[PDB]
Amino acid sequence: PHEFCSQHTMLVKQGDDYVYLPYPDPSRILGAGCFVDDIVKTDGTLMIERFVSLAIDAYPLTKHPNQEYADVFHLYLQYIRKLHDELTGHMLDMYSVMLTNNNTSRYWEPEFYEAMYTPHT
Amino acid sequence: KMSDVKCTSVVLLSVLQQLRVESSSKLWAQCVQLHNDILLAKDTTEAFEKMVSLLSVLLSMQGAVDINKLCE
Amino acid sequence: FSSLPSYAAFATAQEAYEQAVANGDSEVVLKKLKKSLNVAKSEFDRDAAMQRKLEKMADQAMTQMYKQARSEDKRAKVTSAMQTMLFTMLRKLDNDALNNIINNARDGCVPLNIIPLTTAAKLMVVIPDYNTYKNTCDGTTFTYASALWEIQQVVDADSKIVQLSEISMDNSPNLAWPLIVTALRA
Amino acid sequence: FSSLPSYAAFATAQEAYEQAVANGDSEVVLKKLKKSLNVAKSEFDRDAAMQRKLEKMADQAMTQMYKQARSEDKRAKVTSAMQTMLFTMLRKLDNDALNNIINNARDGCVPLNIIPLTTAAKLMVVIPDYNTYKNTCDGTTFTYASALWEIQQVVDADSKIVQLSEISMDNSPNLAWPLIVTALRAN
RNA sequence: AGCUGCUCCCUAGCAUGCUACUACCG
RNA sequence: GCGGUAGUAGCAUGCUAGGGAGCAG
Repeated sequence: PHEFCSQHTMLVKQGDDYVYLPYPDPSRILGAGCFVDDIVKTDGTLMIERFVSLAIDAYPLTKHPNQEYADVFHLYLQYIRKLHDELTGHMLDMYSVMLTNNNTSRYWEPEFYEAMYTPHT
Repeated sequence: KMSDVKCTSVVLLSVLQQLRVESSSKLWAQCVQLHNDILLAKDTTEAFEKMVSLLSVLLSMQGAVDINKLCE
Repeated sequence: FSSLPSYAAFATAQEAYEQAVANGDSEVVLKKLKKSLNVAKSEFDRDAAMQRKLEKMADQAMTQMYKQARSEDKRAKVTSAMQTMLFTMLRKLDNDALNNIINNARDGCVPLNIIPLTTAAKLMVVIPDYNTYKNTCDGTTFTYASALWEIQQVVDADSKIVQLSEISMDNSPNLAWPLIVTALRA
Repeated sequence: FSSLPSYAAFATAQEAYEQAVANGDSEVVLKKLKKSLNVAKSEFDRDAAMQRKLEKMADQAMTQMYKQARSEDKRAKVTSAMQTMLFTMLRKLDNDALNNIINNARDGCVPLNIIPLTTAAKLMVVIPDYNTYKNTCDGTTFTYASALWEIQQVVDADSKIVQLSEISMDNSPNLAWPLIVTALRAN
């Protein structure tokens, strides 16, 4: 369908078969990235989860025929990575020993997002 | 490029707000109206006209030491 | 985890069992090496786990205190960082129209009202001194905001109309210098 | 977790154990002194673990009763507040004319909308534009709702006073322009 | 300064379940 | 050498509660 709850639909080959997936309107996502309410996002080096969820919403743009779309996804990824990096750098100086186990690296690998669209949960 | 001037407008309006400019309904109304129109503007030049038209408002009062910020 | 005291005991028991199962000795001797090594694992994890919990508490405390600090940090400096970011974006944006009035205002050319755009419509600016005027007021056309304005009603701080022609460096040291100029666009 | 009848049994059994172990005597010695870490500590398992749960449960009971107490406190506070609000609200209205129009009801029930319309003691009107003002509370007194109202005290959006003189046709583009006019019930 | 709905993350707690080794009886 | 009752630490599930954030109408 052309549009529903402000989502577009796209038929993508997920492995062996074909499935309908909803991708949003990129401008909306970008805007949500750029404009916020003070402390939020401003110094987002404490707010990564915002971007986690946002990327979740913007995954299907990966499978898209047109170009810049998937570039939005990769942009969010690399931004998350830079965020965590410059975060750890500050936290090290703040004290003198980085954290023991972050386990946050999974957040910037694509597969974890893909899991959010597959019939087994 | 136009994104630059738009975001600039946003920041500037936020500043005006911080300066308590909303204590005069006429002024605040003109400002908000200008800012809105900017954000919907789709040419390159009319944007700048409205932009300077706005910025004048900040130029009015003497709360923002201009020379100090002009330290480059 | 390694340098722990209980790890010394666990290491001793493990090495002793290693030597015993290497020599392939009796069964009655390992009855200790089992009842003396199981305990090592017992008297050992019941302390590697306990320090481990503290080792997670340290994290989930530091990772909180950090953001708690930089939070109130950023909610201390808005009406300061905001302005400098603004002017940074200005300088980067680069529009001669703007820079003109911005420099003018570093000088003193403060407008007492909104800059209009209608071909008619009035404009009221301020001028501190002579050269400002000479650098700006040229005949009866006014060049402001990189725009052409028609000079119509000069008046000094005594709120009295003053003759345009009278304005010149010679007799200027006699004027209520905050001059209020009014004009209209082209 | 220190002064218990199980602790003393532990201490004395362990003392006899140390004694007859430094003796290093019989196998019956080993039996009767392993029946110590094996029989004199079951009591020390129970009463030195059960008694650890008694404290936990008593203290959570204490904290929940604290929370319930503070809760019911807030209840009393808010009900006092709203009672005060009610009692102070009515203390501004009991003009006899209200009672009068009540007595005129065939039943004693009247539609709400007409109570303040007829019985209020002060009217406030909000005006957008000049022509509109002209077509209503122009002049120093006017009429409305079959009654006579007199103007006094007029403010603006910025909530600053303004006199009737300034309200010209061409001075109007100089004001926060949706004015508030407060008028009084003239007899 | 709302009504819902979905989603992620963090934390606690309970209980289960399970694991095993340590202690009592068969 | 097995079976039943007591510990430990670990693991799994789940359930509750608590807290943060985002999207849709």
